[PDB]
Amino acid sequence: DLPLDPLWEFPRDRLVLGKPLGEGCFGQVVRAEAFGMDPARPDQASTVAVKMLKDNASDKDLADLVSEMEVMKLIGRHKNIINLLGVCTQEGPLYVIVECAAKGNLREFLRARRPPGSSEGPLSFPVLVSCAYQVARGMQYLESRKCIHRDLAARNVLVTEDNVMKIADFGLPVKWMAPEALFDRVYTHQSDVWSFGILLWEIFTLGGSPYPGIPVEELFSLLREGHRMDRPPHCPPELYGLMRECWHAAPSQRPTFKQLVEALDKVLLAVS
Ligand SMILES: *CCC(=O)Nc1cc(Cl)cc(Cl)c1Nc1ncc(OCc2c(Cl)c(OC)cc(OC)c2Cl)cn1
Repeated sequence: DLPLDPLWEFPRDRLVLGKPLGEGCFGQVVRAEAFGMDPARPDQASTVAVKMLKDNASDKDLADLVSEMEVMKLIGRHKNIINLLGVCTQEGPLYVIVECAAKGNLREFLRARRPPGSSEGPLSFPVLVSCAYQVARGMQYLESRKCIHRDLAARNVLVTEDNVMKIADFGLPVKWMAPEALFDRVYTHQSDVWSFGILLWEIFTLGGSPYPGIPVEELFSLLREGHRMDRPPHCPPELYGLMRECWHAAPSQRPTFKQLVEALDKVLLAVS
């Protein structure tokens, strides 16, 4: 019983559903071919991802998917987020259609590009910093549209055929959480900044697991006592320094997403 949004409705007969990408409890995501997602060249095919409900699903589940769709509409478009492309709402099940990033999530993209042993891999320093910069730009955008992510991590960043970073799942993990989130259930833009520092560490370990070894119970005590992760091998001091600023206990002493963009920009500018 959903209204027809002229800005977003896409013809159900021009979406060819394909292979499942993932299945939750009461919903799923499938790869699809869409024809005419570019209104200009309307016969062109493109590959998209489609979120939908499973048959085993309640009115609540439907309310949640509608909420995610509407929130994505309101936030609007950016190069560094997974964008809404279209919806199918009429005469059949709810489909929410989004960009499909060819190279999967950033953790897997990094781990698969780990070079053997001590050897050089295809990911240069400037490419790594560029990954971080792009994430920061996406987060600065979401922040300007009043979106707090709450689960920023390399697994929730996707990578396109052209190696563009796109933040996923912004319109719906203790090692990624700020203290105030851990202990006080408080999530702000500044708690997302803490997570971004953890993400930075992931990037510069080529997809390593945070607080390596350290059992998930010693973490809170480590943090309370002023401990943080050590500088990863080959990570320059400047980038470690940024990680450490994001992990200040006091939210107000962490950098803003605007300052992280500017810092990472200075680094990329200095690299010839
Ligand atoms: C694009 C081709 C493809 O198969 N890509 C692929 C393959 C694997 Cl094995 C893993 C991944 Cl992560 C991908 N890429 C991919 N891109 C986009 C996806 O969209 C899911 C999705 C997101 Cl991220 C979203 O965040 C804003 C919202 C919605 O719906 C509202 C969805 Cl469906 C999934 N996988």
